[PDB]
This record gives sequence, structure tokens and C-alpha cells, in this order.
Amino acid sequence: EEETRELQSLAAAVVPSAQTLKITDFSFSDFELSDLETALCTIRMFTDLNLVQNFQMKHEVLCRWILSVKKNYRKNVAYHNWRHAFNTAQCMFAALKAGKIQNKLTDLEILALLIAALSHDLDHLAQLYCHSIMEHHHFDQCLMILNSPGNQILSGLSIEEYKTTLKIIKQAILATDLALYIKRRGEFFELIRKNQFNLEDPHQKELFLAMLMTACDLSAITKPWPIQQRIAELVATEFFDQLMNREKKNKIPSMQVGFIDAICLQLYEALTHVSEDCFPLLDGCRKNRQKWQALAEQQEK
Ligand SMILES: [Zn+2]
Repeated sequence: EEETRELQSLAAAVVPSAQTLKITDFSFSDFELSDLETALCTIRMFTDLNLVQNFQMKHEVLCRWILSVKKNYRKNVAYHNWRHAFNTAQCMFAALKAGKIQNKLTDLEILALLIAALSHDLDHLAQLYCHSIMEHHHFDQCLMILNSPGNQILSGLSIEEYKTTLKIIKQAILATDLALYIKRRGEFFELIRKNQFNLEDPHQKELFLAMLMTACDLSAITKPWPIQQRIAELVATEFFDQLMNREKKNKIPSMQVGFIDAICLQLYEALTHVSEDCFPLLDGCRKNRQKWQALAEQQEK
């Protein structure tokens, strides 16, 4: 059978180091990786964030949980598929490690952010464009998988830990609603532009976690040019086809420039003020805007 065999492969595979897998890099791709390789990357993320050891996760249970999440993504359009969710999680790991946000967060927050990044597009006919203000995410399928026999990666948590973790997971998944990002970001941007931003209070914490989910969710926009151009083209094709191709391709530069200006640039600027080591996300976003703008101008002939 398909199910049992995937598990055996994964559980008995050597998990290469973070270094070897390049998951600490903001520039990380995934294009060339197999699903099994992404699963090994995911085990490494849980491991190097100390989640497996601090919460007593059983190896085979973690493997089964990863494989159940991937399986439940099967019917999704490609831009809300397992690879997107995996990329969102890798950006979170990179932001925690290279971007040094790990020191600013608790173990429960880190655990929930990783699980949310991985689960946020599990939603259970025309589909909305990627990151539309009209999308609304749900946590129901994430929780169902977490509570499923053999998949209970939170079994090691005390009841109080468990209830708090679920609350943060729900908030973090709901944070990927772009409408909620747009609604709340003004308060974030104002606290920072002044210098009043403070991780101390429950509220400014929840808000920072939400801005970080958004920053990871949109992070294809920060990638080196050949990766961003590729993703954007694929994403566009996935929506527009759900002189034909010319009409499609000619829209894309102005789409991306508009999205960077309205949504992305200010967020990665704000993130960089919280942690200067998240600078490469901003830099990459700025370089892609330059590249798409030159294409928008050259397409006007
Ligand atoms: Zn997403």
C-alpha cells in the first residue's frame, strides 16, 4: 500500500543536518526536492528548534504527522499545496535562526508557529488568486490531524501547555487571512515607527506573531530573482488557466509591483526594525520590485 511504505522510508531515513539541507537560508528553494526530502527538512526544523526533545515527540509519530499533513494537502491547488506550506515553515525556521527571532519567542510560541505555518492551508469551485483579501483560513483540519491516532505530536505537553499551544496555533492560522494583516498592521507599524514596540504585553506579542506569519506566508516575494519569477509565473498560470499566454505574462509585472508596494515592503521594513538579521527578506523584496518594475516598463515598449 501507498500509506505504510511512505512511513517506513521516512522513519528509517537519516535526517541530514540543517547545514546540509540549506534550510537556515532565506534564499532556500525546494523546486528540485522530492516530497521525501521536504519531509526530512521538516523533521530537521522540529529538531533544531529543540521541539522534538523539549516536548518529547516520538520519532515515528512526528513522521506520521508530517505525512498526514502532506496527504491532506493533495486535493489543494498548487499554490495552497504542501510545497507552499512547507516553504512557509522553512521561512519561519530561517527567520528564527538566521533572523534571530528565536531568542525573542517562547518554546510554545515556536512550536505553534511551526505547526501553523505547515497547516494553515488545510481548509476542510473556482479558486481565489493566491493571498486574496477574500481568503479565510480555518484551523479545524489542523486540530483534527493533531488529535488523530498515531499523529499526536503534542502528547508530551501538559494540559495547560496543550490548551495554550492550540490557542496560539488558531491565532497564527487565522493571521494568514490577509484581510486581518491589513486591518491590524497599522498598529504594528505605528508602535515601531515611534519606539514603543514591546514583546512584554500579551497583545503586542499576539500581534507580532501574526505579522511574522504573514511575512513567512508571502516570502516567495523575497526570493532571488530566478526563483521569484518562476513561482510568480506558476502561480499566475494556476489561477488564470484553472495569445493566451502573452495576455497572462504581460499582467504579471504590474501585479507583483502593486502587491509589493501595497502589502510587502512595509512589512519586511518593520520586521527588519525588530530584528536587523531579517534584513535579507527586505533586500530580496526590494530587488524583485526593481526587476518587475523594469519588466513592466519594457513591456509598455
Ligand atoms: Zn500560505
